[PDB]
Amino acid sequence: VQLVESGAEVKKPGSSVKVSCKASGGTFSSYAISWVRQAPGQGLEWMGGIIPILGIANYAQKFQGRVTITADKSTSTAYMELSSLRSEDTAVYYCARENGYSGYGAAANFDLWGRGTLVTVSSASTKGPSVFPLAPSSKSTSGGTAALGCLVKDYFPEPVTVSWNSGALTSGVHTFPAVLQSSGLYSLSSVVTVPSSSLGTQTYICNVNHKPSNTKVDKKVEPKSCD
Amino acid sequence: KRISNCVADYSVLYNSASFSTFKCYGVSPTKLNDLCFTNVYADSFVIRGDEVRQIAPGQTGKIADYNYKLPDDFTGCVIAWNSNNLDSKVGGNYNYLYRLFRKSNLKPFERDISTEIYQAGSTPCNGVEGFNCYFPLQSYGFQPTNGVGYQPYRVVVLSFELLHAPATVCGPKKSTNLVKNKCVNFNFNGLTGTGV
Amino acid sequence: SGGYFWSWIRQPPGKGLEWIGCIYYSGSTNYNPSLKSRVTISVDTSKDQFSLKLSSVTAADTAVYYCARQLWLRGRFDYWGQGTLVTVSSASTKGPS
Amino acid sequence: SVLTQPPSVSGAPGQRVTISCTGSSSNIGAGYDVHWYQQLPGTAPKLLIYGNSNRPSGVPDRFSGSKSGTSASLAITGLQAEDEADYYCQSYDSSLSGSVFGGGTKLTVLGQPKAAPSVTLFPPSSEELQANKATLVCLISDFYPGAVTVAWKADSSPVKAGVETTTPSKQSNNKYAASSYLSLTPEQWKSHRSYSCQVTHEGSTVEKTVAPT
Amino acid sequence: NFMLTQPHSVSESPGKTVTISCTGSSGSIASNYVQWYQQRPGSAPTTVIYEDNQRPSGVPDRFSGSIDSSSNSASLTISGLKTEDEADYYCQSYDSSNVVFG
Repeated sequence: VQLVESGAEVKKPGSSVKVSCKASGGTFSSYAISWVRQAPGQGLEWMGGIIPILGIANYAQKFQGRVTITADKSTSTAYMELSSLRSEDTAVYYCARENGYSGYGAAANFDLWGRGTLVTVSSASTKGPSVFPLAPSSKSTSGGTAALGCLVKDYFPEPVTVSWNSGALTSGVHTFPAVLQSSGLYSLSSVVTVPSSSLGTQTYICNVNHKPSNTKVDKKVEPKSCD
Repeated sequence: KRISNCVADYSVLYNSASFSTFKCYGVSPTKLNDLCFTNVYADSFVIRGDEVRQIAPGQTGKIADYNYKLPDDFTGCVIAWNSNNLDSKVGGNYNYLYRLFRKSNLKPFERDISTEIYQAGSTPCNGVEGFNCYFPLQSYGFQPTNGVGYQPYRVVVLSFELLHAPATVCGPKKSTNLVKNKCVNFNFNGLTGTGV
Repeated sequence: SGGYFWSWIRQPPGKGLEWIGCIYYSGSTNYNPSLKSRVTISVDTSKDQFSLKLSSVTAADTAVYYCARQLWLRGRFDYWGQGTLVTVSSASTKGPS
Repeated sequence: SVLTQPPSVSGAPGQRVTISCTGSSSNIGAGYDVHWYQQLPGTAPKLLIYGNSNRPSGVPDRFSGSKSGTSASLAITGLQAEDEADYYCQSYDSSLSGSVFGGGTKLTVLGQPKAAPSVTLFPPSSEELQANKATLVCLISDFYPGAVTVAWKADSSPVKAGVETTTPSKQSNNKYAASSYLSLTPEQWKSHRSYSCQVTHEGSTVEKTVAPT
Repeated sequence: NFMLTQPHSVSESPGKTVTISCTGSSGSIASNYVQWYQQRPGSAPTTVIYEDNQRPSGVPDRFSGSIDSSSNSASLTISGLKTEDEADYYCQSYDSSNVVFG
């Protein structure tokens, strides 16, 4: 079968994170369930495994009594609770499966895996994004091609998508990724390439869609007059 | 656990005066330090008070045949004792599990981690808690307020391996009493000198 | 030397053996539950001997005392010394008639 | 932690590539079986081989797993176009009382020939000056690979505060684009004569300068 | 509160086979080592068998012992009774830092 998980989830440093592990079909209420975490920069670790039959928790000695995992039999799902988040939680969790066998080794193999839950925590929480339009100048344009776009600043959280004229522009569009800053701030860019003959008859407008904060700012772009 | 590239003394493992039980066949318990082996094999698990008599070669039961079989050529050295104040707690400590149902027997020194549901009937169940199917792993009944025959006991077996290899983990030469002012024989690493 | 143990074992006439206590060449001591708070055994290495002191002796203490080398503590005794006769009775020693 | 792995291994498309994994005597040398997994950058890892004796369904026979006592080895024959992932060692650890993974090995040699970069510098607009900040961006586009160093100067001294560099992404025509921001304030933006971005690619250095006044 | 239960009087003609039991009350007989001592009256006791199967160097082979852990009893088997075998037999235990005889 296949295990489906939730998407990205961002909280503050010191809350309790709440995600779910859903199972499609069957073979969930007979076999052991564990959790796998992968962190970019280090190796993978194994926090612990929970049997759904007897409801017995089996964690590791490297983790203290701070995380708890519960199991549900009515809807065939598992919930993960983890409080007191620290600065190194920027990683991804996996909901895996254990299938025991018989042999001299008798090692736990992880044949079936989940999708992944991108849990990131840092400072500079969700606020109102600011978008600044960008316009070319006389010296910037020398031929028949002009470079212009919209610059988006102080947005939280990822992901943020940018649409040009509600998807009316497809050729020449480019989206730039984000980057960490000193205050944990992100910033992206988006510019397009258009002929200079259309700068005086057709207008370019940037639409910002930001679902977790439920904001949609619409700002006009106009050429500079002095240059 | 595997002990290799080490040296150890079993005298300190005996003067603890805290083990409720100590059984060790295959060698006299007083002459196992001087005898040298190749590898020392140790396993650690918990058990109830009424099953410590089951850890012996030559009987059939519920735990000694489904979790860890003891062969006839068993030169092992088993230690168990009571530590019920740490591995048990009020409200019911069910952290440790055990296997009760198995399809057939198993070879000794083999670990069984199969979580498949044992089938008693002639029909498949596809992993359901219905009829003719029962989950073989079962919980414990540990409690710190019990008697003596059902308390959590920490049982370990120390076995020895004899192969065509030189001694790796074995008792070194023992420190005898120091004597002076008499004509005695000694050898401090370079000479067999006799004198006071 | 040798890392062995010492013990005292008494035996009443016509009765079974009774374990009194055990000692190490260090201060480790263990006594029988029936004989707690009455057994005081000490070891002096300089004289190469060990002694036991028994307090509040009664008429039921008439037993044959043995000192035995304990080569294995939870095991048997390799050697047994000859048993001295101890009799607890009367108040004074008097000549025969 | 207890399991160590090499950082990277080199190979050729058509020869045998073998990885060596070394642990301790209580997790891998004790007698436990080992399991190997592939960590593709973007998809969840799956099972490749368990116990080094059985072949799971959907896994080619090209992977071979062996345990030479304390150390376990994996051997492959030929490099196809999906080995751009990481290999890990997973075994039960008695000391940790749980499963512990390895370090991870990257399998790549070279796939990036050279190209010619082009940069553009755009001063901030008029509406950005009243926000009590100054974001200076010098975009870099149409370059390959995406390994460009960024340096900022103000015609009298280099600026070592607020310098950032974004990771480049693949374009529509298999090129890379990137941007570099610089956090400043409008108070000193007008005092300085000019601002510029300086980049170097395979020895080719280009400079573009703007004038606020 | 562990005591070893031993038959007080056992009688058998020479040349035959007799068994001597030693039953533990609370603790299981297979938990701790059981030592049998053959003591001539007017003499110090002597170890006659040990480790529940191991005979000392010097005693005859007929002194053989067995353990029945199901019945919590220690059994000492004597084959071919002789004149010098007329002595007291005691079984030893250890429990937990408290040696208990038979």
